[PDB]
Amino acid sequence: PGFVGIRFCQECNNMLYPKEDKENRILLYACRNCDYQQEADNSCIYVNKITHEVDELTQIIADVSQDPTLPRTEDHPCQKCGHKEAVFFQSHSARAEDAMRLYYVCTAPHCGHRWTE
Amino acid sequence: RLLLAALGRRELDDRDHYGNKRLDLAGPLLAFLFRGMFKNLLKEVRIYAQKFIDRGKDFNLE
Amino acid sequence: EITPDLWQEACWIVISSYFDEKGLVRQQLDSFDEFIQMSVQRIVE
Amino acid sequence: PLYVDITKTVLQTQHQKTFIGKIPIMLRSTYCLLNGLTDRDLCELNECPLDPGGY
Amino acid sequence: QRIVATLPYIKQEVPIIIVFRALGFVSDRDILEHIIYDFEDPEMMEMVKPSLDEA
Amino acid sequence: KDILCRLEHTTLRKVTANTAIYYDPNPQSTVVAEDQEWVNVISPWLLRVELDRKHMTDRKLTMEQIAEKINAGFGDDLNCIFNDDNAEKLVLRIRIMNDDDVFLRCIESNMLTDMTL
Amino acid sequence: NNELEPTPGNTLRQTFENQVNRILNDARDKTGSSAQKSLSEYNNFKSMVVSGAKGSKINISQVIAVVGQQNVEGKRIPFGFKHRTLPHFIKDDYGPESRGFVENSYLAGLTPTEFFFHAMGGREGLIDTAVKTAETGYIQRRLI
Amino acid sequence: LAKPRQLHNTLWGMVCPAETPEGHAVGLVKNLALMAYISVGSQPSPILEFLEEWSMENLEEISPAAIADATKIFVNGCWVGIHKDPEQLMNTLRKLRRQMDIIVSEVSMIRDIREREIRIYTDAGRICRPLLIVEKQKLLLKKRHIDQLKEREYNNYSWQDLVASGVVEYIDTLEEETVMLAMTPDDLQEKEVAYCSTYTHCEIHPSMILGVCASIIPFPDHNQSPRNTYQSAMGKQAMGVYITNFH
Amino acid sequence: MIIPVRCFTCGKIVGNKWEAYLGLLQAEYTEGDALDALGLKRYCCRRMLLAHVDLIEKLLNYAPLEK
Ligand SMILES: [Zn+2]
Ligand SMILES: [Zn+2]
Ligand SMILES: [Zn+2]
Repeated sequence: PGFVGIRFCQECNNMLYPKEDKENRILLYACRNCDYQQEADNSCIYVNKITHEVDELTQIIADVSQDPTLPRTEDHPCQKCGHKEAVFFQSHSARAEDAMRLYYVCTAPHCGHRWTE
Repeated sequence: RLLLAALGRRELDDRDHYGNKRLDLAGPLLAFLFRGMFKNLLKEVRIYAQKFIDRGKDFNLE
Repeated sequence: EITPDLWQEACWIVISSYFDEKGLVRQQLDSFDEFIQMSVQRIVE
Repeated sequence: PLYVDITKTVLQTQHQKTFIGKIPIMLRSTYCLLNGLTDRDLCELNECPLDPGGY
Repeated sequence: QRIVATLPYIKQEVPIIIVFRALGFVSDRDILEHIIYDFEDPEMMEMVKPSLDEA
Repeated sequence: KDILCRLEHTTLRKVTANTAIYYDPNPQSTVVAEDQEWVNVISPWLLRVELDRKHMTDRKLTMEQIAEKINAGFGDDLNCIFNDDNAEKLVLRIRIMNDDDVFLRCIESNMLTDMTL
Repeated sequence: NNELEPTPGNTLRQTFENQVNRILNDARDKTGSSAQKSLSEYNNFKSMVVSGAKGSKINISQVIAVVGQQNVEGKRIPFGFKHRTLPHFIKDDYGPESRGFVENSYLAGLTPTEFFFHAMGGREGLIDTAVKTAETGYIQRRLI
Repeated sequence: LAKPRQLHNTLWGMVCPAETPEGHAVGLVKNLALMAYISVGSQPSPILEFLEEWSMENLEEISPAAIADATKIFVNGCWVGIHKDPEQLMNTLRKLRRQMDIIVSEVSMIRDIREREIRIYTDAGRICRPLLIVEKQKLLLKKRHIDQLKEREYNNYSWQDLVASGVVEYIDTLEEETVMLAMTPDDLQEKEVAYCSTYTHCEIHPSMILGVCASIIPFPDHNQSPRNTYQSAMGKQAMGVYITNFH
Repeated sequence: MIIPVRCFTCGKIVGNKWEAYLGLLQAEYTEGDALDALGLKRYCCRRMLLAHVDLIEKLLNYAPLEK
């Protein structure tokens, strides 16, 4: 599935809480500070992923490729730009080092391509 | 920073890191001590001048 | 240019120059002189 | 010895070179007597040239 | 699962949102935009919601 | 290992894979649209939890036993619709009979913590 | 490349460090066995240790063959820096040299990195001795 | 409390490892290493003027949403601003630190590229040691410079003159954390089976990690660490002619 | 501060050999060869003619305050 974000009351720049409408059995994000209501786009209001399988590829930024302290490799090239040199590194985040996974970011500038073998 | 600490994406800090420890020399120490006791000296000077202005006489600096 | 075999004597004379310039009590003298040069006037101002 | 100048405005009065007190100096400092003296001058002044100082 | 603060000369644990409102930021929008820099943070949503939903 | 799993403490926190809530006022039609909605066919909102076959294989659990355990724990206030073992995914659906979804969040946090299943 | 299959009962990281410890222990034991087989029987080290006066068969191994892996708090030396034991090594490497295993003997001499690791071990032993003596004094006084 | 008096990893070249008191306080008292020097501290106002004459905007004028992409810039911990591209301004700050034109050699800068930020430290209390600067596979400490250094006391070629030349620079703890080191130019920076080939700084001499007593200790690579610690402690008891003018 | 007159192990006369050693090192011989030229065969005398430090020049560089 996917996460569901904040619905914003735009005119007073505030939060919207989902409350039910019983006249037609629908869900309506209403403001508590003022009177502003929006239809619920989806039935999911709250979701908790407990397995902690988050996209570490999106978590990792591409600026780490130019760091000299990180080791450099040439075994696997960049897929999009074809440059041979990649940087292999770990998660560096908690509750992940139980499985040490390798992430390659291409050292070629202006491509910014990262991938997992 | 607290949210990234709770998530664990950012690693926590260690009190044993000498990068995160500073080392005071005699300079900051003497400056701080002189600051405090110079404030005490100014307190003495102002209460002395206040005593003379209560007495209606001009305060003597020396 | 630089020679790996003469690098030992090169780094040793670098060490000699560094100790001849500095000494050992540089941090004590520098902290005290910095304090007595600017910090006390900064306190009184 | 340490001095300050005094600016009072009761009528502005200036009182320059007013003694506060005496502040300790460690040896071989920039205001110490043992500043710039060579080994000959220091041994004439009966102090060790090889002493580091700073205390 | 909320967030409070320990402050000098304060005997209580004051919430961060009401601290921001005492500072002047009473808007939830600029409170969120001051507590985050990259706006797309749903994990921040489920780990910040009790504090603002209390305060 | 049977005596092991009989002795060692198990919690819904360590057994769940993920959880969510979906506002489905009609019990016949749901956002998940699984077969268990037709197996079932009064809370307008439903609570859906999805388990993990790694933990069912490790603990040798029968999700009928989990369903009867949670039914005994929460009484007749909450009905649980169980996903029969047709695939890897097992879903428990929770609906309240007759305060609101914040109280539903509180009781799902409670069951996540300490049912001691 | 993640061909490692984790042992049941522990994580992949714990399994990997168990494998590393097993390999290093086996290598060090083989090294010591080879040396003590070849001590040439005219060594005063051998003669005095056979007399049982002082020292140990492993002490011949450190002084002659190899120092071996040193352990802090019952494990390898942790990443005090940013995921690295020293800035002299690259980021995210798990080599025995970079993690605290000594490849040299006392006769061969040590690199400054493993000398620092031996300093870690010696300081750990000394702090243990100090707290041991203080606490056993207090406990003996309590019992008396 | 074992941990604060335990020996930490962050002590390479700051404090000699094998010099401790032996009694009730082991590890809370340290003795300064050779290359280790303490930052004297400086005012960050010329640095902030450098930022603002340059292109790093303050936090109050910048739009809020367009802080997501940029990198934060702190000076002495407190937050100053953001900038879109820390590249080439990190290099400008490094070379200006090397030439001591406006950025001093003493003030340090750390660029966290994992989390998009950079911190400038003008403060006193930081401990640093001199280290070589190497850019390519080849070093910058040239035969001309060692020729003047050998013909010292005539040209008045100084260590400060070397720092002005920018061959070597002061490196403190956070920067040592974030930089890679080359242990030996004759052994590691030389071309062979490459380890990383991304060497940025180089140590002067490994024995310089030792201290005042460990320096007179002979063969510590052969000695045991408890013996080295004992001998380094006993060096203060080592009796001899303490001062020249003792009479 | 002064050269010992005799070898601690042997007892060979050493006191003149110090000033002679300084004369030969001013005459620019390698110090081991100059030591052999002075004729100190045993290392237990070679050590004291080799690695003796003199302090009395500094002590006399100090002024005599007891005159
Ligand atoms: Zn509103
Ligand atoms: Zn690429
Ligand atoms: Zn003799």
